[PDB]
Amino acid sequence: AIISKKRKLVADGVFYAELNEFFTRELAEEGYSGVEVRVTPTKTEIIIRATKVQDVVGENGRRINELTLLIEKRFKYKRGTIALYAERVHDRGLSAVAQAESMKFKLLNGLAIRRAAYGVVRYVMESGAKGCEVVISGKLRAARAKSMKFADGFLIHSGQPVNDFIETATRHVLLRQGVLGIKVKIMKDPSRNTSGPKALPDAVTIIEPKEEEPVLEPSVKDY
Amino acid sequence: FVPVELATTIPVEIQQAQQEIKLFNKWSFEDVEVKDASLVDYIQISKPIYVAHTAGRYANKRFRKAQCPIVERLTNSLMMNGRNNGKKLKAVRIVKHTLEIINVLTDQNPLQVVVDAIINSGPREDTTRVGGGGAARRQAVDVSPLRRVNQSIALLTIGAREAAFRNIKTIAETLAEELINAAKGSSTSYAIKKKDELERVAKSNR
Amino acid sequence: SSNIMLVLRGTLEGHNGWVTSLSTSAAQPNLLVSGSRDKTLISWRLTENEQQFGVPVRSYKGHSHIVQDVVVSADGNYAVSASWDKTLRLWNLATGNSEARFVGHTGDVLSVAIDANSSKIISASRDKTIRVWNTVGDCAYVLLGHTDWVTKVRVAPKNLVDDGRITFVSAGMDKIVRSWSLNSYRIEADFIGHNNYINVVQPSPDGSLAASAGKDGQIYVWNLKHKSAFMNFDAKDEVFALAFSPSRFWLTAATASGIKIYDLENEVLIDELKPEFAGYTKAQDPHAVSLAWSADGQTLFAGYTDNVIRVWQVMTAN
Amino acid sequence: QEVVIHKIRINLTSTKVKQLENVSANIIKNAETFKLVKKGPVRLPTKVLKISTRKTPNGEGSKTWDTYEMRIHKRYIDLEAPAHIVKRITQITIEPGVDVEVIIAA
Amino acid sequence: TVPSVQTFGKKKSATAVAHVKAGKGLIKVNGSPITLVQPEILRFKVYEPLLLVGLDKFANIDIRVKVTGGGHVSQVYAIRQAIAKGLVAYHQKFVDEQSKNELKKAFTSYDRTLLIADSRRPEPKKFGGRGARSRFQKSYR
Amino acid sequence: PGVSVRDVPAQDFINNYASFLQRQGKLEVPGYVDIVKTSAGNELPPQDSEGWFYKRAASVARHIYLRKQVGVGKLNKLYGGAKNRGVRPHKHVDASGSINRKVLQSLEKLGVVEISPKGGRRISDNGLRDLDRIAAATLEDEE
Amino acid sequence: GRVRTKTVKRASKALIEKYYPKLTMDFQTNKRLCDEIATIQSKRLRNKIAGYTTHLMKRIQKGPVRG
RNA sequence: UUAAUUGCGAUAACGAACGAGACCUUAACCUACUAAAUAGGGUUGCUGGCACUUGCCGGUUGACUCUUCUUAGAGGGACUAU
Ligand SMILES: [Mg+2]
Ligand SMILES: [Mg+2]
Ligand SMILES: [Mg+2]
Repeated sequence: AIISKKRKLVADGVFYAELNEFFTRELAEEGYSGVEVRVTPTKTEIIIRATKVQDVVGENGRRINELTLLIEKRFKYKRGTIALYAERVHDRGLSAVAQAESMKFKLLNGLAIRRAAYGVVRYVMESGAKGCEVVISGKLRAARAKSMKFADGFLIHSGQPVNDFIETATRHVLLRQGVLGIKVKIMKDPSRNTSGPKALPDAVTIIEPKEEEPVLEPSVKDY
Repeated sequence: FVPVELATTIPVEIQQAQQEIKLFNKWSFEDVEVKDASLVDYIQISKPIYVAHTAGRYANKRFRKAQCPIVERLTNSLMMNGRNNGKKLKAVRIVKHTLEIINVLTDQNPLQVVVDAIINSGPREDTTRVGGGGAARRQAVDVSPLRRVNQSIALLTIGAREAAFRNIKTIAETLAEELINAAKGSSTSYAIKKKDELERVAKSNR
Repeated sequence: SSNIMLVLRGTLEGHNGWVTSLSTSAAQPNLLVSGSRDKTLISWRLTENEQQFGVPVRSYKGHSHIVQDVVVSADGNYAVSASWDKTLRLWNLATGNSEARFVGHTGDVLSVAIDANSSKIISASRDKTIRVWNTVGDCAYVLLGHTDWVTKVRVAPKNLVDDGRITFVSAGMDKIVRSWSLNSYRIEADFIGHNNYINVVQPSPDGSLAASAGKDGQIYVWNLKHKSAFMNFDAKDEVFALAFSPSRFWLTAATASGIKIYDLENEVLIDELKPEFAGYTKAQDPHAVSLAWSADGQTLFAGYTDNVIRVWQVMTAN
Repeated sequence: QEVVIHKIRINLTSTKVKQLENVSANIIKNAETFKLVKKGPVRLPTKVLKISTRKTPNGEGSKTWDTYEMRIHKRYIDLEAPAHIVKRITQITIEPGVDVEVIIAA
Repeated sequence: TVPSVQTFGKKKSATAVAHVKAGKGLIKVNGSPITLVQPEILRFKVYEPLLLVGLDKFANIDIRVKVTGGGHVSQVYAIRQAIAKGLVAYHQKFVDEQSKNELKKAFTSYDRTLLIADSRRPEPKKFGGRGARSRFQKSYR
Repeated sequence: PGVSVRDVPAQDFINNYASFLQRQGKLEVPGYVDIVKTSAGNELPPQDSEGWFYKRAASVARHIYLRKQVGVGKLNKLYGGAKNRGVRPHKHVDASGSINRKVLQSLEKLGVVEISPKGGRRISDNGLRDLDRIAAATLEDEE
Repeated sequence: GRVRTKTVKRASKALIEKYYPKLTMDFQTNKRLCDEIATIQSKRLRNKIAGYTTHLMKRIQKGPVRG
């Protein structure tokens, strides 16, 4: 109550960001991807998308409930004005963040890095994306550090179609000799868009004309 | 011929200066002959202007500068030195004053005098720094009419500015004097002197 | 042919675009309402003083795109225009005012047609549909005619005594000319004949004759009251406008080259109209977009791409 | 019973334009359905929130700047109705991202 | 019921809204008559829509201008533009077309800005410089 | 056809008003005259000394006539200019508010200026009449 | 400054090849045709294409052209 | 040739991709829409000052209506067009 409208909006955004950060921190093992916030009448609706839904759920109100409580404690809401909903991230390959997380996990486990990257690329391809680009920056054998670059397919780089179709992810992986950085790009198919433009702006495709046998001298159809 | 008034009554002077002649600040743009073959089409006059302040899109193309009333150009030139820079109203005022001064002395159209000055301070042959390697030796070269006009405009203004540097003689008076000197080729004017020097240099280099 | 050797009189100038349509009122003879690409509408009144056969009266600035077809009412008070901004505007001629804005067409409106009563308006647009309007701004019959563009709709005049149905023909980029009736409220006949693309289908003062022409370089005349096939002329070049006259069995056709004039049933391809221009290279040349005959059968009014409305007059050889 | 016509002002605020427009359309439709005294969706001048940051974290380099801007769309609608009806109208037609706000009463 | 139209004039930021009405022949700027304005040296600019086409057209047309935005010179220009527009507009509406055309011709021959509003608008400033194009002083010692 | 202040060359009108005030003697001079700055960012008091506070008053009155509601702060803002802050760029500095206030008070006393609703000051009918008269006089002089 | 790209010129050429009958001369009509037939994403691009087509048409009515 | 490996061309290369361009934000036009007492007007109430004939400048969210300026939605518009 009684706060400037622009300011309020800003605060909302900030809150959202904070929430996202929190989710990233907590639900890393479950494979968190995205948050949605709906400030409807009475209740605020937080929709979570994670790779492991069951885990998130817990003992049907063990982990989710705890999370809710934490949220309440933090932003100061009533016990019953926050609801949480775990969801399937539809096509895990089309999510860059998820891919990044997976890569990180693999690294932690101790997989061959190049191989892992290749696998990721393959997965992306399967998911049906136009292009994948994976940059792995850091010290990968020997002290003098180098960024390795594993790519396939299309990719754009410049223009406003970048924020439209290219989805990006950056996650830093901690190992006992130094930090790695995993940067993953996915070029989503323009035709399979749902909301927004259905092609790249430069792409012009013309329709084909129909066959003609026209003349054969006047005549009239009558009713 | 025929003064008719309205609801908001206009002063008589304004009424007088209307339909027959489109006067400048307060006298005719007519008469005023370009008394030189060349510098025609490159000195404007012709189109009768009221004030030496139009909006203007004169640096847009290439020769849009040539289709600008000469008075306006003069004003623009005057406008120079960073302390003075901007403030075109002041320049206009100065120009007006100069015109008045000209009218007062030797009569004529002041515009005509100005035109004459412009004509007779534009150098006919210039020298470009062409070395053929890097030596400071110079080469004799012909001058474009537009260039001649432009330089002339610059020179007088510069002279006026110089005169104004520590003087009671308000710039306008100085400018008028310069114009007078130019129109009746004097060698007491600065611009004319400069032109002469340039000519001499050209002659030497040829 | 015989006598009438047409002479250029005036070059009516005051536009900044292609004069795409001109029309004289069904009752009044002195008016000529000129519609153009420069969104304007200039009303011309016949003066008959020196070169100026007509001088401008009223410009109707109220459109955002090309004013394509203009049709005057039965008397000479209302003028209806069809614009490339998806709307039509009904204008009051003596005033300088608009009246009705016609919302409905989901595409640029090409041609307008008012009835002999000035009661029921009908319009064709680059939209695939033809629409029925009234003198308020209200939709009646929405004709789902052609599968491609509709180009020209003009209502035919009738004298032989009443039916309850008024008739018109719909030109298209569909290759098929189609006749309608309105109060069966629907089709009369399909006049399949054109091989390329139709620009103009124009009815005559006769009513039972309606000429069809376009990009084909040919003029296929159709018989209406018998609902049957008829004459086919060659014109070499694309026909931009067709015009019948109250003078003879004349047919005046505006080609891409110039203006070609024929006799209808005694098929002689007679007089051509071409004026002079300044400069110019090869196969360009300003061609006449739209031409109108006066109700007298005396004056040809020809609107050009060069913005000028050129006036041709009847002058007998002897 | 309940029907006493008040003075109702409804505020709409968002960052997404299209969504806001949709919401407005919905509201208008509702109004039409209920056919009441109506003042149109009055549009207030869009508020651009500006930020300027040196692109660098450290400070070294050619001094390059950012212009991170957030545009706010604020639009209001005026209705003369009973309050219950207004509530009913506004309880539905809610899209995530758009803030629906009610002043209610004179 | 009186024949009247609402034409504006724009320069840089300045806007001048002139209401052209049927009547006696008033030309007023911000409530004050045309005879004032008072940058004074630019007074003749505001007179240029009057005297170029003549006071003959002004005998029946009343002009009430409200001027806001810009500076002084710009405002004056805007006012002038508005004045130029207004008569023409009136002619188009309530007089005749030929006359309007003539007026336009008169205007068009002397100065362009009277009908076509000026294209030019301030270029935005960008970083690393004082103005839009002018950078800071770079130094290599 | 009718005269008002809005139809007069401004400076001349102001001068006339000042003259009228002088003739009257009536206003109330507070006695800050020949001591004060006018604007707190100035290098000098007035270059007329004896008077010109009358002139200021007249100007204020004119301003009031022109507008609806005028205050003290606003007046200060109007009348202040750019103070030379030394080897530092100039800034807009508001005029001496007390002087303005005094002027307003004087006007009120006279019966020219009147305290308004919402806040600030407007014009009295007598004041308006006086202004009109002044304008007429100016016009006559011009003629 | 103004030189047309591959994505304009090639497209225009293709259009011409497909639709020389019904793609004629003047600009506005051509533009409309382009809008109807081609699946052009931007407006400006479409406009450019139309312009190019018009130019090509103009060139044609003075002799044949390569490609 | 172009601001551009931008094109026209020449041609053991042919057809492509990234970058450039396209794009997007913004700045320009809109008497054409859709709108407003959180923008501005018009008439008109009451009302203040004028000349004193009707006329001129005013103060008032008193009415009624309008959208040119205003804001901002949807469009259009330039493609180097003729
Ligand atoms: Mg690219
Ligand atoms: Mg780019
Ligand atoms: Mg100083």
